[PDB]
Amino acid sequence: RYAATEIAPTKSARARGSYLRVSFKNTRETAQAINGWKLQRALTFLQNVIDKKEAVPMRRYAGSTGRTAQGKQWGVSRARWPVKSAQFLIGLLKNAEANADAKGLDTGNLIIKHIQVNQAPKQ
Amino acid sequence: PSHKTFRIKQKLAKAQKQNRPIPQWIRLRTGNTIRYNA
Amino acid sequence: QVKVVKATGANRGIKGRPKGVKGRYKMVDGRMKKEMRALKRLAKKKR
Amino acid sequence: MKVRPTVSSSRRKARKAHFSAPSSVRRVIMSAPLSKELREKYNVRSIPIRKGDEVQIVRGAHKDKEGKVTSVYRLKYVIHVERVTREKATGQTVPIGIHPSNVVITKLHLDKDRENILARIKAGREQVAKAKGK
Amino acid sequence: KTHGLCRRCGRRSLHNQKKVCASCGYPAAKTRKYNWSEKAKRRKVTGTGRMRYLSTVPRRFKNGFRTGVPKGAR
Amino acid sequence: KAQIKQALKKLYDIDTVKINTLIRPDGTKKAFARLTPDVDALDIAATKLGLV
Amino acid sequence: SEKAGHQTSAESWGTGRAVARIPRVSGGGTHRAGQGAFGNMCRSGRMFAPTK
Amino acid sequence: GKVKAGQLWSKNKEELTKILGELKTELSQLRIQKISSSGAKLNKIHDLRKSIARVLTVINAKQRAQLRLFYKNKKYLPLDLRPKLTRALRRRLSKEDASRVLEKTKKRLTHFPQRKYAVKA
RNA sequence: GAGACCGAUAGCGCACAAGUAGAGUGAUCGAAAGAUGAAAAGCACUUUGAAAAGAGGGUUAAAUAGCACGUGAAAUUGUUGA
RNA sequence: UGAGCCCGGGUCGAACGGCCUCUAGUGCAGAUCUUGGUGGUAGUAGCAAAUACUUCAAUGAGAACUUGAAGGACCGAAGUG
RNA sequence: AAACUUUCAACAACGGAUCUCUUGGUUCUGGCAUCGAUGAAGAACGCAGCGAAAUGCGAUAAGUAAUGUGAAUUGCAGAAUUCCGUGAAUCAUCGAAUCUUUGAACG
Ligand SMILES: [Zn+2]
Repeated sequence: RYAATEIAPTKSARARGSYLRVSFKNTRETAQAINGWKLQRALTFLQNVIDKKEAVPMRRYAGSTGRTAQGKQWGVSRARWPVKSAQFLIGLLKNAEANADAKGLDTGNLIIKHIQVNQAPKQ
Repeated sequence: PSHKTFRIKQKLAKAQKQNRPIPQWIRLRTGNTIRYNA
Repeated sequence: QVKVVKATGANRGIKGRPKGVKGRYKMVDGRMKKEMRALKRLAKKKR
Repeated sequence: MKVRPTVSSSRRKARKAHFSAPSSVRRVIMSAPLSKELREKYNVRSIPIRKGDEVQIVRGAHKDKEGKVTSVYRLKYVIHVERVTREKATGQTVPIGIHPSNVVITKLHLDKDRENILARIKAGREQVAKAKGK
Repeated sequence: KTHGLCRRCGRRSLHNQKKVCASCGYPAAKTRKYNWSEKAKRRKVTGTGRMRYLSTVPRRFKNGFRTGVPKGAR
Repeated sequence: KAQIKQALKKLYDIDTVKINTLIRPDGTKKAFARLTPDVDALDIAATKLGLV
Repeated sequence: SEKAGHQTSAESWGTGRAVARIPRVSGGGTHRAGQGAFGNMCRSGRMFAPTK
Repeated sequence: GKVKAGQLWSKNKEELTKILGELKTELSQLRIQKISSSGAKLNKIHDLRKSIARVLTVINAKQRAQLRLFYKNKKYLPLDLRPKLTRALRRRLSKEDASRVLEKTKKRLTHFPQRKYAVKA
């Protein structure tokens, strides 16, 4: 169904994952980190986060996080490397890129127009 | 232990027989409400 | 002798004997604070 | 209005009986009407449906279409009419469950038992018609 | 352990010293039963099992305990 | 063992040197019948047992 | 039914425990254990002034 | 592999035993050859099992009919042939003993039995 | 056979494989749990993915009904807008 | 005036309402109320001791805790047999 | 200015309230009287082509005989039924049987 219903489905690409076993708070923080970016920039950034070359800022769910110079890229002090959330977002972004390839859209001019993380039923 | 009786052995076999899963064709029967073993 | 136990922390909402090893114990609450104040005001009124 | 104390107007009991009826009671329930030509031929209104009957579907999405009964599936109170099928996703055709009250019988599968059933129904109807007339 | 299996009622409740079932009292002919436990009474009352023969009695009563075969049966 | 030997003799005409029995965990009995040297186990299994 | 709400074994935990002074079902191996009973405000309990 | 109840009723004891033996032998052999490629052979085995049950029922029924004819005019019958009814009904007084009445009551009823009468409005 | 009764936190503890799962050495204690759709017609085929699944496509009056299934509140949460 | 009543837009799919009487298991913010669900605390407290691990290669989508070889340690017959 | 905290809205989540339904419960009324040594109630183990529970049955084992009905069962697989017939059926009735180990339980 998707939250952003104002986008026509013939001109965009989409991806979804449900009941994903990963931290909701960290996943939200890294989604906000990659929100509004171009696809290649987001993919490279997520790989760098996995490699601990760049870190995502922790904005809201940031209790007792160490300070790192990498956070200066965001104008913040609390940065962290959510490896698992980064891998999950890489999987969904690659699925969305594959859907764009199938639909015939240009992959070099795609931006992350909408990204959302919600809470799944607790286990 | 190693020392037991054929009756208790048969009871353990029956316990396993209850501790088997459920059949897919049972699941596919019409009017069926059985989903998983309880 | 009788040790008084507050029903807070690990002792809040427990069925019976807490971890306190003793002959006789007594659970207390603020509800019991008000009961105790009522009993003493009745006693003072009687006296 | 009911008079005999044996019968009950209980919705609960009526639905329980309908949905837990055995196969013979289900057959009697899935009785179906006869066509007009058969009506003035046999003096019979309705008869239980069976596998060899030719029926005409006159209710449902299938407007006025004929066919031989393929199977009387007594378990869910439906019958299968030949060539009245829908394709699944895979393209395999599955029969559509149709109800005997929605079908009407055009050609009737004949044997000794059904000839006897028709004779009994006709005998009762004509006896009562004669009694009412004179 | 003070309780093994009882052959009459099937519960792991026969004392191994007293040799008496704490649930039914197996060595005694009667089945243990008390009126202060309606839940136990309704746990082990008639109808909680198989009804081997008492389930078949009522139809024979209905037909009147009649014996024989139908006339003309092969 | 006596009943098993008698059954294999009378029904399927099999002579057995000895029989060893066990009870499987499920509750059925398994019998190993070691036959006489004259007869051939492969031939008997192919003929009377329908086993390859 | 006159037996409705009373087919249970419940006893109040006490006064000094930081829980409501209500009868609670004994046991310890089910959801029903520790839950309130015997009251008109409790789930699966007796109704106020049962109909006669 | 279906045996007919009417044919079994027509047949006598020796033929019934012969058919039972043939069915048992066939069932054993076909089970042995069934354990591999159990199929329509399984259907056939179900058929012979039901047929064996039917033949056994017919043999038992004929034997019981013969025994009842033998004990037709005897005071004590086997407990299997005695009617079941209920334990209380079996313990109950017979119809003759329940209807038996004293001679003086019989005389009183003979000479003063309930009369038929009516009272005018 | 009935009712100016109750309507899934109600009504018997049990509308369901409930005196069941489970707890206790034992006497005993003892739950939670109903609803797709008229009909499974319960998604063929293509593509991404190790897979779970996703995206096209399709069934249906409806998938804003996908067997986490009638309708789908609040508490609480995410995204966007101010 | 008010408790409330009525309409529009969206969702939904099978029953419901006004008026006059009758009837009651009829109106909630509390009861350390009952049942269920959900938050802040919080990605916080925390995930112990048994000295110890390392290189190459293999399987696998993925290898610190899966394997083979090589090292470096240990139980030390009152054993980690 | 962004971020963060908070307010409102749209959509999407969590959760299962409301409305609707009900092969269930509860209460009342009416006809009738029927467990067991001819082995009861209860407990156990077996039995289906593919079944664990529930249900049915007892080595004749999801059953046999008989009577009636009259063309099925159904999730799949395999056989039927000649339909002008002693005859399908997880059918109904039911007068005949089979009825493992125990349990008043009885070498
Ligand atoms: Zn006992």
